Amino acid sequence: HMAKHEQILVLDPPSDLKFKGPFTDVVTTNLKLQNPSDRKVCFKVKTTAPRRYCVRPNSGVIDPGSIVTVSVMLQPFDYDPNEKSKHKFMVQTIFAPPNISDMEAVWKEAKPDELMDSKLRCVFEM
Repeated sequence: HMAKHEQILVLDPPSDLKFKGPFTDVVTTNLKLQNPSDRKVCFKVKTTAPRRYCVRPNSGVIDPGSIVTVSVMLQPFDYDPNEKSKHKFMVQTIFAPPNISDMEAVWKEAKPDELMDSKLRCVFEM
């Protein structure tokens, strides 16, 4: 089907999440989400490799004009030249109906065409 809207949230960084080594300990990079609309927007952060990342907060609601900082923590790991990881992060969002009574209901009653997605590439720099 046809998506109802393009992504409303503004992301910083907009496309790539860079993690600088060494990776002997947890390496964290931030992702700021800003809501320029006059409506409340709910979000969920997802990844292609959950075991290698910890995200906080991984979901929430952003009020009109507000901004939230998401901490993305890459878990320590031993570099393997034989590994070819191309991890991606996704910020999935949805407008909260103005008359809805709780956040859980926003996602429970959501239709596919009401979702907005943004993808970020994870880059590991030595």
